[PDB]
Amino acid sequence: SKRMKGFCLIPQQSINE
Amino acid sequence: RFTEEYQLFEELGKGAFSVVRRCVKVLAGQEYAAKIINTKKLSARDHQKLEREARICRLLKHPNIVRLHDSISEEGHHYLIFDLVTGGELFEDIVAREYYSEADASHCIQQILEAVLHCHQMGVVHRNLKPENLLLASKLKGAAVKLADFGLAIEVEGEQQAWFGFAGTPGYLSPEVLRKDPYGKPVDLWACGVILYILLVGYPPFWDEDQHRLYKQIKAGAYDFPSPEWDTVTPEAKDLINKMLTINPSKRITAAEALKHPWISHR
Repeated sequence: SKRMKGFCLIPQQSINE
Repeated sequence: RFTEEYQLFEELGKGAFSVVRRCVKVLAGQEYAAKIINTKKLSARDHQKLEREARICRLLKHPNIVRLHDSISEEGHHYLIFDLVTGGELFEDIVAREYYSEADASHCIQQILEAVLHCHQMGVVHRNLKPENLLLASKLKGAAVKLADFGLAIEVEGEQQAWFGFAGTPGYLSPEVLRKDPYGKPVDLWACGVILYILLVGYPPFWDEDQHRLYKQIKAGAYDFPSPEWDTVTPEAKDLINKMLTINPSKRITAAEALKHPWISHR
């Protein structure tokens, strides 16, 4: 799972800030 | 005056040189989300980008697309009157639940696909689909999802491809955009593959803190379905992710085809 592997889902801005 | 017809209440959200506040259309008594943009902070070019986004929003009338009801220009301020959608972004809810059940992910992606299909039939390509700008009606399981933020959308002539520029969000970018090839509608279905992968396990298929290496991953379609979390995911979920994350844009599944896929149609 995401949590057990310490994976993160982090929001990203578009290229065009 | 804007304030003649609409009363402003609380801030709902905050952007660069923009706020979103709940508003009521006085005569109607109807509630809306008012995106208030400070046009004093925008050049002519960026004013015109805003008027283009509004015009594309006006083209699109669909239960899974945030409806723009009005567009008003005043001294220093532009007001975009949208549907009031208070469930917050898909992104936040995936982080809160960690991942979605196949039943909840399937109902979610089916609505996204109807919305994308409608965009594609109208000759509009979003270019920037992601959980960050998909809005939920509520925090309840099975809640209706709507596409938002047509600020990077383009118009295509039929199935004709062209180079429409380098734009979108790094982790969701299509291989054809990263190659600088002429592109069209299929870039949205690549983004749908990324969104579907995130929905089922709560992390993205492509990532490296080095953007060059992130881009090499995408261009090479280097993702997998690691154990143990993907072991209990159906082969049909994986098959639909695979047909969306197809590097060749002509072989990649379309919105219309995705809606016929057994994982969508045979619940």
